[PDB]
Amino acid sequence: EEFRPEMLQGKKVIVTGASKGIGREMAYHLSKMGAHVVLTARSEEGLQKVVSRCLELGAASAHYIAGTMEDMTFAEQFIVKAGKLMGGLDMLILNHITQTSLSLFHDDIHSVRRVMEVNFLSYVVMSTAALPMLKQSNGSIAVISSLAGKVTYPMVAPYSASKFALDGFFSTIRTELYITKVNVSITLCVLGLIDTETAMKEISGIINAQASPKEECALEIIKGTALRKSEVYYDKSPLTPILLGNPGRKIMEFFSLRYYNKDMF
Amino acid sequence: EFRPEMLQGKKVIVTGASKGIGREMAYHLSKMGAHVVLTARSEEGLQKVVSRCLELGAASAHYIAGTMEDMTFAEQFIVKAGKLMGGLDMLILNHITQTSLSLFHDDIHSVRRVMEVNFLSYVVMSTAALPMLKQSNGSIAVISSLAGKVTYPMVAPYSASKFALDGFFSTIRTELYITKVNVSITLCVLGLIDTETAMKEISGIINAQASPKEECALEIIKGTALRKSEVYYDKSPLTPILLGNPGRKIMEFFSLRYYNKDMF
Ligand SMILES: NC(=O)C1=CN([C@@H]2O[C@H](COP(=O)(O)OP(=O)(O)OC[C@H]3O[C@@H](n4cnc5c(N)ncnc54)[C@H](OP(=O)(O)O)[C@@H]3O)[C@@H](O)[C@H]2O)C=CC1
Ligand SMILES: NC(=O)C1=CN([C@@H]2O[C@H](COP(=O)(O)OP(=O)(O)OC[C@H]3O[C@@H](n4cnc5c(N)ncnc54)[C@H](OP(=O)(O)O)[C@@H]3O)[C@@H](O)[C@H]2O)C=CC1
Ligand SMILES: COc1ccccc1[C@@H]1N(c2cccc(S(C)(=O)=O)c2)C(=O)C1(C)C
Ligand SMILES: COc1ccccc1[C@@H]1N(c2cccc(S(C)(=O)=O)c2)C(=O)C1(C)C
Repeated sequence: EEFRPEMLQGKKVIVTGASKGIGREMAYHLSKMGAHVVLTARSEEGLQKVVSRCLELGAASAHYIAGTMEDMTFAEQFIVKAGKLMGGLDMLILNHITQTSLSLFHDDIHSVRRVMEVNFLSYVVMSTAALPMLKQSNGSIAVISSLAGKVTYPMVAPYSASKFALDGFFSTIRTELYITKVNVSITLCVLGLIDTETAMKEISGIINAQASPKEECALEIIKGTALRKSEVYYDKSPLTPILLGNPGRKIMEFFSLRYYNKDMF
Repeated sequence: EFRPEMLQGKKVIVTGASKGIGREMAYHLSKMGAHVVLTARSEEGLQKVVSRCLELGAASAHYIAGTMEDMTFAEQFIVKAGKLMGGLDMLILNHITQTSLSLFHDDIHSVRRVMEVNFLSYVVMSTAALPMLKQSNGSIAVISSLAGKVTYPMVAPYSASKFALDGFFSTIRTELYITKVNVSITLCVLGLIDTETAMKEISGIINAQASPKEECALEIIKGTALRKSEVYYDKSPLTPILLGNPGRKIMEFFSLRYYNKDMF
């Protein structure tokens, strides 16, 4: 199977954290493809500027709804309004995250809660809210993760916890949808260091690593989701997907389905 | 090579000790002549286990009843327990919310509770306990599952939390290592265990052979004592091979050289 940019033409897409970074790039690529987009972030001004640009680039439609995704009530209402604006939903790109600084974890419990609320819990709310619309259209979900969601790094404990949680939850949901013959895809995008202004500011003085371009990154996510792939990998090193392949877990998960009573599906 | 003499006179906290694996760990530690402090919600349940612990030969045995849904309790529990024993050598994080096998359909409040009891309370307590573990060069046993390293259906919220534990506590281990803190973190990956809860809940759904809960408890204690990074325990002998994941260990080692050494 090969990606064609006509696959997203006319499709109704939602992009979280669309005001800047990879989300903003994803917004532009979808707009060039002639899709319907509803964007979100906290910054009202930031969204307005991106929505304007999306129209110029050639979006079928384009709207913004501003708010914080630490509010679960907002997260649920956002999906419902997004769906009302576009008349349905075809793709859900859960891309947003709460701010995190690189530091050794030290007596930082209220921060951990906040990270789980924004980086993980809201993802569950929005997927749950959006699922009925994605069932109706046989749609997709883009679950944007990290290398730190598969392997561990110092000075990023709460961030990893959340992204690991995303791998646990959405990999399970994916299987359930598959074994129950529900035609909705879930994509876990494992990303290496990307040259977004927030990331580069953060790794400054601490980490000495080469970043990858944010434009090309945004495109691969959109392609990977559109082609209904289980996982997508994006990193500078070509050794990454092989070292993060984990054939044992794949073997484990396949044979494990025989333990179950098929009557449950 | 482990010897049970090690744990004689040691000061161990065991969460979720009123039944299941935690109760069997409370018994084993008692047989080895340890000082235990046990905790669960059920007060009566803890009284029965503490009495049995004293019979079995515990250096001391106490309990503190309460829910780990509450983070205030979780924190105060460690301070109170630490005072009761006058120190802390080993922390066994074991408790979990009741799990039912079901295709995901829970609202956000159900999912939040799971993460608070299964994950968030583990972080609070570990954080709270750490100064004492630093003082005694102690250990932490974080009880995970195969559901924390692999995805099975009908257990989405459960997996989420166990994955979270790995993500979080693996990190803390490395941080403790690069900062030369002699406090060990053992992640115990367990397969199906013959507890009342597990066996009743898989009934009519999963046809699989369980492993004995008494041995399970011991292998957890042996690992944490010996300061292992991970303890694998499952019926199949192909399990620790399959869940080995050498690429991760390679990744994590080499990637330390990205960091500025002056940060530590
Ligand atoms: N860039 C990198 O080095 C890598 C990134 N990734 C992943 O890629 C994704 C995007 O990262 P990146 O683009 O760099 O992050 P950025 O900081 O560049 O952008 C994140 C977006 O999220 C929004 N946001 C921040 N806080 C909230 C919140 N409270 N509620 C709703 N939206 C919020 C921001 O807008 P606003 O502040 O106005 O609300 C912003 O548009 C993340 O999920 C990350 O985990 C993975 C590996 C590495
Ligand atoms: N049994 C199995 O097949 C498997 C078990 N495991 C792991 O082993 C560990 C123990 O499992 P197991 O012994 O079977 O579980 P059990 O249900 O048998 O025991 C759980 C313990 O935690 C306590 N508990 C339950 N809810 C709460 C809560 N809300 N707040 C505080 N305490 C609570 C219970 O006491 P009370 O209700 O009175 O509070 C009980 O003592 C878990 O971490 C589990 O993930 C891993 C793989 C397989
Ligand atoms: C060389 O790779 C790394 C080394 C140490 C730590 C982190 C990273 C990268 N990185 C990352 C870095 C800074 C900010 C953010 S952000 C915008 O999601 O908050 C994410 C990640 O994720 C990684 C793991 C891909
Ligand atoms: C053959 O093993 C399995 C197959 C599919 C799914 C799950 C399991 C087991 N399971 C488990 C099952 C029921 C109750 C609980 S409990 C007491 O922690 O709530 C835990 C686990 O964990 C496993 C993975 C060890």
